Amino acid sequence: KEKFERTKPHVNVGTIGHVDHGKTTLTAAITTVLAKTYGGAARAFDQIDNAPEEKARGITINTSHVEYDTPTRHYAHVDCPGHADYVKNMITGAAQMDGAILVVAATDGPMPQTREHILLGRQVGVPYIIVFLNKCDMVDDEELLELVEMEVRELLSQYDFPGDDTPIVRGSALKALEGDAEWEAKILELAGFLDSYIPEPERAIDKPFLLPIEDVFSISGRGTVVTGRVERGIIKVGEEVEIVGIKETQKSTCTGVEMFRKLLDEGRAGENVGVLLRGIKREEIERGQVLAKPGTIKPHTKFESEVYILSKDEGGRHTPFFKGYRPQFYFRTTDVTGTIELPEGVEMVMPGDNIKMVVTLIHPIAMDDGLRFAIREGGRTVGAGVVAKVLG
Amino acid sequence: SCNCFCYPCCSCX
Ligand SMILES: Nc1nc2c(ncn2[C@@H]2O[C@H](COP(=O)(O)OP(=O)(O)O)[C@@H](O)[C@H]2O)c(=O)[nH]1
Ligand SMILES: [Mg+2]
Ligand SMILES: [Mg+2]
Repeated sequence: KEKFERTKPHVNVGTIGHVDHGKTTLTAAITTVLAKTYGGAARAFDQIDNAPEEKARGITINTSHVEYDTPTRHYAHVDCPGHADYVKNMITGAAQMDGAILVVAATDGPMPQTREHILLGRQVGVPYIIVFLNKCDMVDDEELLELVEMEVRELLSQYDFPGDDTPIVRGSALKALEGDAEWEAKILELAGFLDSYIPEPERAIDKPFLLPIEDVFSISGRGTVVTGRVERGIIKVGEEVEIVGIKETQKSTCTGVEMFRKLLDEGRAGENVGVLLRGIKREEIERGQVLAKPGTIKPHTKFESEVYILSKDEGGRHTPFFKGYRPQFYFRTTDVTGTIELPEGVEMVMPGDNIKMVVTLIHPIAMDDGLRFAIREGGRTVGAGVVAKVLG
Repeated sequence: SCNCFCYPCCSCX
Protein backbone atom coordinates (compact mmCIF):
# COMPACT_ATOMS: atom_id res chain seq x y z
CA LYS A 1 0.00 0.00 0.00
CA GLU A 2 3.15 2.24 0.39
CA LYS A 3 2.95 2.11 -3.56
CA PHE A 4 0.39 5.02 -3.29
CA GLU A 5 3.58 7.12 -2.79
CA ARG A 6 4.70 6.10 -6.34
CA THR A 7 8.41 5.91 -5.29
CA LYS A 8 9.32 2.87 -7.48
CA PRO A 9 10.88 3.62 -10.98
CA HIS A 10 8.14 4.11 -13.68
CA VAL A 11 8.45 2.60 -17.24
CA ASN A 12 6.04 3.08 -20.20
CA VAL A 13 5.64 -0.03 -22.34
CA GLY A 14 3.18 -1.59 -24.79
CA THR A 15 2.33 -4.60 -26.97
CA ILE A 16 2.95 -4.28 -30.73
CA GLY A 17 2.80 -6.68 -33.69
CA HIS A 18 0.41 -8.20 -36.27
CA VAL A 19 -3.39 -8.42 -35.66
CA ASP A 20 -4.42 -11.71 -33.82
CA HIS A 21 -0.87 -12.61 -32.78
CA GLY A 22 -1.96 -12.34 -29.12
CA LYS A 23 -1.19 -8.77 -27.94
CA THR A 24 -4.42 -8.35 -25.84
CA THR A 25 -4.25 -11.94 -24.39
CA LEU A 26 -0.60 -11.32 -23.43
CA THR A 27 -1.54 -7.96 -21.82
CA ALA A 28 -4.28 -9.71 -19.71
CA ALA A 29 -1.80 -12.58 -18.86
CA ILE A 30 0.88 -10.10 -17.67
CA THR A 31 -1.55 -8.32 -15.25
CA THR A 32 -3.01 -11.69 -13.97
CA VAL A 33 0.32 -13.56 -13.41
CA LEU A 34 1.91 -10.48 -11.77
CA ALA A 35 -1.18 -9.99 -9.49
CA LYS A 36 -1.02 -13.68 -8.32
CA THR A 37 2.78 -13.67 -7.81
CA TYR A 38 3.38 -10.19 -6.27
CA GLY A 39 0.01 -8.49 -5.68
CA GLY A 40 -1.93 -6.12 -7.90
CA ALA A 41 -5.15 -5.87 -9.91
CA ALA A 42 -5.70 -8.46 -12.61
CA ARG A 43 -7.33 -7.34 -15.88
CA ALA A 44 -9.45 -9.58 -18.13
CA PHE A 45 -9.24 -9.91 -21.94
CA ASP A 46 -12.62 -8.16 -22.60
CA GLN A 47 -11.70 -5.09 -20.44
CA ILE A 48 -8.46 -4.57 -22.48
CA ASP A 49 -9.94 -5.55 -25.89
CA ASN A 50 -12.76 -2.90 -25.56
CA ALA A 51 -10.38 0.07 -25.93
CA PRO A 52 -11.87 3.55 -25.39
CA GLU A 53 -11.34 6.40 -27.90
CA GLU A 54 -8.71 8.94 -26.80
CA LYS A 55 -7.61 12.13 -28.64
CA ALA A 56 -3.87 12.54 -29.46
CA ARG A 57 -2.97 15.68 -31.52
CA GLY A 58 -6.46 16.21 -32.92
CA ILE A 59 -6.60 12.50 -33.76
CA THR A 60 -8.96 9.88 -32.32
CA ILE A 61 -7.14 6.60 -31.35
CA ASN A 62 -8.52 3.48 -29.58
CA THR A 63 -6.15 2.78 -26.66
CA SER A 64 -6.37 0.62 -23.56
CA HIS A 65 -4.10 1.51 -20.65
CA VAL A 66 -3.16 -1.01 -17.97
CA GLU A 67 -0.68 -0.92 -15.13
CA TYR A 68 1.28 -3.66 -13.33
CA ASP A 69 4.12 -4.09 -10.94
CA THR A 70 7.12 -6.21 -10.57
CA PRO A 71 8.91 -6.19 -7.12
CA THR A 72 11.22 -3.31 -8.24
CA ARG A 73 9.31 -1.29 -10.90
CA HIS A 74 5.96 0.15 -11.93
CA TYR A 75 4.73 -0.33 -15.54
CA ALA A 76 2.12 1.67 -17.54
CA HIS A 77 1.25 -0.43 -20.59
CA VAL A 78 -0.66 0.38 -23.78
CA ASP A 79 -2.55 -2.09 -26.01
CA CYS A 80 -4.67 -1.19 -29.11
CA PRO A 81 -7.25 -3.07 -31.24
CA GLY A 82 -6.14 -2.14 -34.75
CA HIS A 83 -2.99 -1.54 -36.79
CA ALA A 84 -4.19 2.10 -37.54
CA ASP A 85 -4.24 2.73 -33.73
CA TYR A 86 -0.56 1.65 -33.56
CA VAL A 87 0.29 3.86 -36.56
CA LYS A 88 -1.39 6.90 -34.95
CA ASN A 89 -0.10 6.25 -31.39
CA MET A 90 3.51 5.78 -32.54
CA ILE A 91 3.60 8.84 -34.87
CA THR A 92 1.81 11.28 -32.45
CA GLY A 93 3.62 10.02 -29.33
CA ALA A 94 0.13 9.79 -27.70
CA ALA A 95 1.33 6.69 -25.82
CA GLN A 96 4.93 6.91 -24.53
CA MET A 97 6.99 3.77 -25.24
CA ASP A 98 10.25 3.50 -23.25
CA GLY A 99 10.19 -0.10 -24.48
CA ALA A 100 7.92 -2.27 -26.69
CA ILE A 101 6.86 -5.97 -26.39
CA LEU A 102 6.75 -7.26 -29.97
CA VAL A 103 4.22 -10.15 -30.05
CA VAL A 104 4.95 -12.74 -32.87
CA ALA A 105 2.68 -15.83 -33.30
CA ALA A 106 4.91 -19.01 -33.55
CA THR A 107 2.19 -20.48 -35.85
CA ASP A 108 2.39 -17.76 -38.51
CA GLY A 109 5.84 -16.26 -37.86
CA PRO A 110 6.49 -12.58 -38.87
CA MET A 111 3.58 -10.96 -40.78
CA PRO A 112 3.18 -7.55 -42.60
CA GLN A 113 2.32 -5.48 -39.42
CA THR A 114 5.21 -7.22 -37.53
CA ARG A 115 7.62 -5.58 -40.02
CA GLU A 116 5.69 -2.27 -40.08
CA HIS A 117 5.65 -1.92 -36.27
CA ILE A 118 9.49 -2.58 -36.05
CA LEU A 119 10.05 -0.06 -38.92
CA LEU A 120 7.79 2.63 -37.28
CA GLY A 121 9.41 1.80 -33.89
CA ARG A 122 12.80 2.74 -35.34
CA GLN A 123 11.51 5.89 -37.12
CA VAL A 124 9.57 7.30 -34.07
CA GLY A 125 12.40 6.50 -31.62
CA VAL A 126 11.12 3.40 -29.64
CA PRO A 127 14.52 2.64 -28.03
CA TYR A 128 14.12 -1.03 -26.97
CA ILE A 129 12.12 -4.08 -28.14
CA ILE A 130 11.72 -7.43 -26.33
CA VAL A 131 9.96 -10.29 -28.16
CA PHE A 132 7.19 -12.56 -26.88
CA LEU A 133 7.02 -15.55 -29.26
CA ASN A 134 3.36 -16.46 -28.73
CA LYS A 135 1.15 -19.54 -29.38
CA CYS A 136 4.02 -21.97 -28.52
CA ASP A 137 1.29 -24.34 -27.14
CA MET A 138 0.35 -24.84 -30.87
CA VAL A 139 3.98 -25.65 -32.03
CA ASP A 140 5.42 -28.86 -30.43
CA ASP A 141 8.53 -29.04 -32.73
CA GLU A 142 11.79 -27.00 -32.52
CA GLU A 143 12.81 -26.63 -36.23
CA LEU A 144 9.94 -24.15 -36.79
CA LEU A 145 10.49 -22.45 -33.36
CA GLU A 146 14.28 -21.88 -33.83
CA LEU A 147 13.45 -20.76 -37.45
CA VAL A 148 10.88 -18.11 -36.38
CA GLU A 149 13.33 -16.89 -33.67
CA MET A 150 16.04 -16.57 -36.42
CA GLU A 151 13.60 -14.70 -38.75
CA VAL A 152 12.58 -12.31 -35.88
CA ARG A 153 16.26 -11.49 -35.02
CA GLU A 154 17.06 -10.83 -38.75
CA LEU A 155 13.89 -8.64 -39.11
CA LEU A 156 14.88 -6.58 -35.98
CA SER A 157 18.50 -6.25 -37.32
CA GLN A 158 17.14 -5.16 -40.78
CA TYR A 159 15.72 -2.02 -38.96
CA ASP A 160 18.85 -1.39 -36.79
CA PHE A 161 17.52 -3.09 -33.59
CA PRO A 162 20.14 -5.48 -32.02
CA GLY A 163 18.55 -8.79 -33.11
CA ASP A 164 21.41 -10.92 -31.65
CA ASP A 165 21.02 -9.33 -28.18
CA THR A 166 17.20 -9.23 -28.15
CA PRO A 167 15.46 -11.16 -25.33
CA ILE A 168 12.96 -13.60 -26.95
CA VAL A 169 10.54 -15.42 -24.63
CA ARG A 170 8.78 -18.51 -26.03
CA GLY A 171 5.34 -18.66 -24.43
CA SER A 172 1.58 -19.03 -24.53
CA ALA A 173 -0.36 -15.92 -23.48
CA LEU A 174 -3.66 -17.99 -23.44
CA LYS A 175 -2.39 -20.93 -21.32
CA ALA A 176 -0.75 -18.52 -18.79
CA LEU A 177 -4.09 -16.58 -18.69
CA GLU A 178 -5.82 -19.99 -18.12
CA GLY A 179 -3.55 -20.59 -15.09
CA ASP A 180 -1.07 -23.27 -16.32
CA ALA A 181 2.01 -22.85 -14.00
CA GLU A 182 4.50 -23.91 -16.76
CA TRP A 183 3.22 -21.17 -19.09
CA GLU A 184 2.77 -18.58 -16.25
CA ALA A 185 6.55 -18.96 -15.64
CA LYS A 186 7.12 -17.64 -19.22
CA ILE A 187 5.15 -14.47 -18.22
CA LEU A 188 7.45 -14.00 -15.21
CA GLU A 189 10.46 -14.47 -17.56
CA LEU A 190 9.04 -11.73 -19.87
CA ALA A 191 8.52 -9.37 -16.84
CA GLY A 192 12.06 -10.17 -15.72
CA PHE A 193 13.31 -8.94 -19.14
CA LEU A 194 11.19 -5.75 -18.80
CA ASP A 195 13.17 -5.23 -15.54
CA SER A 196 16.63 -6.14 -16.83
CA TYR A 197 16.61 -5.09 -20.49
CA ILE A 198 14.61 -1.85 -20.58
CA PRO A 199 16.69 0.78 -18.69
CA GLU A 200 14.96 3.30 -16.43
CA PRO A 201 13.93 6.18 -18.77
CA GLU A 202 15.27 9.71 -18.29
CA ARG A 203 12.64 11.96 -16.61
CA ALA A 204 11.70 15.27 -18.44
CA ILE A 205 12.97 17.27 -15.41
CA ASP A 206 16.50 15.72 -15.85
CA LYS A 207 16.68 16.51 -19.62
CA PRO A 208 18.39 19.78 -20.88
CA PHE A 209 16.17 22.84 -20.35
CA LEU A 210 13.79 23.76 -23.23
CA LEU A 211 10.94 26.32 -23.28
CA PRO A 212 8.92 27.06 -26.50
CA ILE A 213 8.24 30.84 -26.60
CA GLU A 214 4.60 32.06 -26.72
CA ASP A 215 4.21 35.72 -25.58
CA VAL A 216 6.92 38.36 -25.45
CA PHE A 217 6.68 41.68 -23.53
CA SER A 218 8.96 44.21 -21.88
CA ILE A 219 9.10 45.26 -18.23
CA SER A 220 10.33 48.93 -18.44
CA GLY A 221 13.97 49.17 -17.33
CA ARG A 222 14.17 45.43 -16.40
CA GLY A 223 14.19 43.64 -19.79
CA THR A 224 12.11 41.27 -21.96
CA VAL A 225 9.98 38.40 -20.60
CA VAL A 226 8.97 35.38 -22.70
CA THR A 227 6.16 33.09 -21.58
CA GLY A 228 5.69 29.39 -22.21
CA ARG A 229 5.25 25.99 -20.63
CA VAL A 230 8.66 24.52 -19.68
CA GLU A 231 8.89 21.46 -21.96
CA ARG A 232 11.80 19.73 -20.15
CA GLY A 233 14.51 20.43 -17.61
CA ILE A 234 14.92 23.36 -15.25
CA ILE A 235 15.90 27.01 -15.85
CA LYS A 236 17.55 28.79 -12.88
CA VAL A 237 18.02 32.48 -12.23
CA GLY A 238 21.61 33.33 -13.32
CA GLU A 239 21.89 30.51 -15.93
CA GLU A 240 22.71 31.21 -19.58
CA VAL A 241 20.26 30.28 -22.36
CA GLU A 242 20.30 30.04 -26.16
CA ILE A 243 17.37 31.49 -28.21
CA VAL A 244 17.05 29.05 -31.13
CA GLY A 245 15.09 28.95 -34.41
CA ILE A 246 13.62 31.33 -37.10
CA LYS A 247 16.44 33.92 -36.70
CA GLU A 248 20.17 33.61 -36.00
CA THR A 249 20.80 31.99 -32.54
CA GLN A 250 21.22 34.47 -29.64
CA LYS A 251 22.63 34.16 -26.15
CA SER A 252 21.14 35.57 -22.91
CA THR A 253 20.90 35.02 -19.13
CA CYS A 254 17.77 34.21 -17.05
CA THR A 255 17.39 37.12 -14.58
CA GLY A 256 13.94 36.17 -13.25
CA VAL A 257 11.15 33.54 -13.34
CA GLU A 258 7.46 34.16 -12.41
CA MET A 259 4.45 31.78 -12.18
CA PHE A 260 0.93 32.87 -11.01
CA ARG A 261 2.44 36.31 -10.12
CA LYS A 262 4.95 34.65 -7.68
CA LEU A 263 8.67 35.25 -8.28
CA LEU A 264 10.65 31.96 -8.26
CA ASP A 265 14.37 31.03 -8.30
CA GLU A 266 13.59 28.47 -11.10
CA GLY A 267 11.19 27.24 -13.81
CA ARG A 268 10.53 23.45 -13.97
CA ALA A 269 9.26 21.02 -16.69
CA GLY A 270 5.45 21.30 -17.09
CA GLU A 271 5.22 24.74 -15.42
CA ASN A 272 3.53 27.69 -17.21
CA VAL A 273 6.21 30.36 -16.52
CA GLY A 274 7.50 33.77 -17.62
CA VAL A 275 11.28 34.14 -17.98
CA LEU A 276 13.01 37.56 -17.74
CA LEU A 277 16.00 37.89 -20.08
CA ARG A 278 19.15 40.01 -19.75
CA GLY A 279 19.99 42.38 -22.62
CA ILE A 280 17.48 41.05 -25.20
CA LYS A 281 15.15 43.64 -26.81
CA ARG A 282 11.40 42.88 -27.40
CA GLU A 283 11.78 42.98 -31.22
CA GLU A 284 14.84 40.60 -31.12
CA ILE A 285 12.78 37.61 -29.79
CA GLU A 286 9.56 35.99 -31.14
CA ARG A 287 6.91 33.21 -30.79
CA GLY A 288 8.09 29.83 -32.05
CA GLN A 289 11.73 30.30 -31.04
CA VAL A 290 12.82 28.22 -28.06
CA LEU A 291 14.84 29.06 -24.91
CA ALA A 292 17.29 26.16 -24.36
CA LYS A 293 20.40 25.04 -22.43
CA PRO A 294 23.32 26.29 -24.64
CA GLY A 295 24.52 23.81 -27.29
CA THR A 296 21.66 21.30 -26.73
CA ILE A 297 19.42 22.20 -29.73
CA LYS A 298 20.12 23.43 -33.28
CA PRO A 299 17.90 25.14 -35.93
CA HIS A 300 17.05 23.06 -39.04
CA THR A 301 15.17 23.61 -42.29
CA LYS A 302 15.20 20.09 -43.86
CA PHE A 303 14.27 16.74 -42.30
CA GLU A 304 12.90 13.27 -42.85
CA SER A 305 9.63 12.44 -41.06
CA GLU A 306 6.88 9.83 -40.67
CA VAL A 307 3.49 11.43 -41.17
CA TYR A 308 -0.06 10.19 -40.71
CA ILE A 309 -2.76 11.94 -42.83
CA LEU A 310 -6.16 12.31 -41.09
CA SER A 311 -9.10 10.42 -42.58
CA LYS A 312 -12.36 12.28 -43.51
CA ASP A 313 -14.03 10.97 -40.24
CA GLU A 314 -11.13 12.32 -38.09
CA GLY A 315 -11.97 15.73 -39.60
CA GLY A 316 -9.11 15.73 -42.10
CA ARG A 317 -9.14 16.19 -45.87
CA HIS A 318 -11.79 14.51 -48.06
CA THR A 319 -9.42 14.18 -51.06
CA PRO A 320 -5.69 13.22 -51.40
CA PHE A 321 -2.86 15.74 -51.59
CA PHE A 322 -0.19 15.68 -54.33
CA LYS A 323 3.42 16.81 -54.87
CA GLY A 324 3.21 20.62 -54.99
CA TYR A 325 1.32 20.65 -51.65
CA ARG A 326 2.99 23.41 -49.59
CA PRO A 327 1.07 23.34 -46.25
CA GLN A 328 1.90 24.75 -42.74
CA PHE A 329 4.04 22.65 -40.33
CA TYR A 330 3.12 23.31 -36.65
CA PHE A 331 6.18 23.06 -34.40
CA ARG A 332 5.55 23.59 -30.69
CA THR A 333 4.16 27.21 -30.64
CA THR A 334 4.31 28.36 -34.34
CA ASP A 335 3.68 27.24 -37.95
CA VAL A 336 6.07 27.32 -40.96
CA THR A 337 5.46 26.63 -44.69
CA GLY A 338 7.40 23.73 -46.07
CA THR A 339 7.88 21.95 -49.41
CA ILE A 340 7.44 18.14 -49.39
CA GLU A 341 9.24 15.30 -51.28
CA LEU A 342 7.18 12.06 -51.36
CA PRO A 343 8.79 8.56 -51.80
CA GLU A 344 9.92 7.41 -55.28
CA GLY A 345 6.90 6.47 -57.42
CA VAL A 346 4.37 8.17 -55.11
CA GLU A 347 2.17 10.89 -56.64
CA MET A 348 -0.67 11.12 -54.11
CA VAL A 349 -1.32 10.59 -50.39
CA MET A 350 -4.87 9.46 -49.58
CA PRO A 351 -6.70 10.52 -46.34
CA GLY A 352 -5.80 7.83 -43.73
CA ASP A 353 -2.39 6.99 -45.25
CA ASN A 354 0.93 7.16 -43.37
CA ILE A 355 4.12 7.82 -45.31
CA LYS A 356 7.76 8.91 -45.01
CA MET A 357 8.00 12.67 -46.08
CA VAL A 358 11.14 14.73 -46.67
CA VAL A 359 10.31 18.35 -45.72
CA THR A 360 12.18 21.67 -46.43
CA LEU A 361 10.82 24.57 -44.34
CA ILE A 362 10.93 28.24 -45.57
CA HIS A 363 12.87 29.18 -42.35
CA PRO A 364 14.76 27.22 -39.63
CA ILE A 365 13.20 25.97 -36.38
CA ALA A 366 14.81 24.33 -33.30
CA MET A 367 14.45 20.55 -33.77
CA ASP A 368 15.88 17.11 -32.94
CA ASP A 369 14.80 13.55 -33.91
CA GLY A 370 11.55 12.63 -32.14
CA LEU A 371 10.02 16.13 -32.26
CA ARG A 372 6.30 15.89 -33.14
CA PHE A 373 4.44 18.32 -35.39
CA ALA A 374 1.08 18.83 -37.03
CA ILE A 375 0.30 19.62 -40.66
CA ARG A 376 -2.41 22.30 -41.07
CA GLU A 377 -4.08 23.88 -44.12
CA GLY A 378 -6.80 26.53 -44.59
CA GLY A 379 -7.91 26.13 -41.94
CA ARG A 380 -7.85 22.60 -40.42
CA THR A 381 -5.37 19.91 -39.17
CA VAL A 382 -4.71 17.48 -42.07
CA GLY A 383 -1.81 15.51 -40.57
CA ALA A 384 0.52 14.64 -37.70
CA GLY A 385 4.19 13.79 -37.97
CA VAL A 386 7.40 13.03 -36.11
CA VAL A 387 10.93 14.12 -37.11
CA ALA A 388 12.79 10.84 -37.96
CA LYS A 389 16.09 12.33 -39.19
CA VAL A 390 17.27 15.98 -39.18
CA LEU A 391 18.98 16.76 -42.56
CA GLY A 392 20.45 20.27 -41.93
CA SER B 1 3.70 38.13 -15.78
CA CYS B 2 0.08 37.33 -15.85
CA ASN B 3 -1.44 33.96 -15.15
CA CYS B 4 -2.69 32.39 -12.03
CA PHE B 5 -3.58 28.70 -12.13
CA CYS B 6 -2.68 27.40 -15.51
CA TYR B 7 -3.07 29.43 -18.63
CA PRO B 8 0.03 31.17 -20.38
CA CYS B 9 1.52 34.07 -18.65
CA CYS B 10 4.11 35.74 -16.63
CA SER B 11 6.46 38.23 -15.42
CA CYS B 12 9.86 38.50 -14.04
CA UNK B 13 10.96 41.53 -12.08
N1 LIG C 1 -3.56 -21.25 -28.87
C1 LIG C 1 -3.36 -19.98 -28.49
N2 LIG C 1 -4.19 -19.02 -28.92
C2 LIG C 1 -3.84 -17.78 -28.48
C3 LIG C 1 -2.75 -17.43 -27.68
N3 LIG C 1 -2.71 -16.06 -27.49
C4 LIG C 1 -3.74 -15.61 -28.18
N4 LIG C 1 -4.48 -16.60 -28.78
C5 LIG C 1 -5.78 -16.45 -29.46
O1 LIG C 1 -5.58 -15.75 -30.66
C6 LIG C 1 -6.73 -14.91 -30.94
C7 LIG C 1 -6.30 -13.47 -31.10
O2 LIG C 1 -5.64 -13.02 -29.89
P1 LIG C 1 -5.60 -11.49 -29.36
O3 LIG C 1 -5.00 -11.38 -28.02
O4 LIG C 1 -6.94 -10.84 -29.50
O5 LIG C 1 -4.66 -10.83 -30.46
P2 LIG C 1 -4.36 -9.31 -30.85
O6 LIG C 1 -5.13 -8.87 -32.00
O7 LIG C 1 -2.87 -9.30 -31.15
O8 LIG C 1 -4.62 -8.56 -29.56
C8 LIG C 1 -7.74 -15.19 -29.82
O9 LIG C 1 -8.67 -16.19 -30.19
C9 LIG C 1 -6.84 -15.66 -28.68
O10 LIG C 1 -7.55 -16.43 -27.71
C10 LIG C 1 -1.86 -18.50 -27.24
O11 LIG C 1 -0.85 -18.40 -26.54
N5 LIG C 1 -2.26 -19.74 -27.70
MG1 LIG D 1 -5.90 -6.79 -29.40
MG1 LIG E 1 7.24 -16.21 -42.87
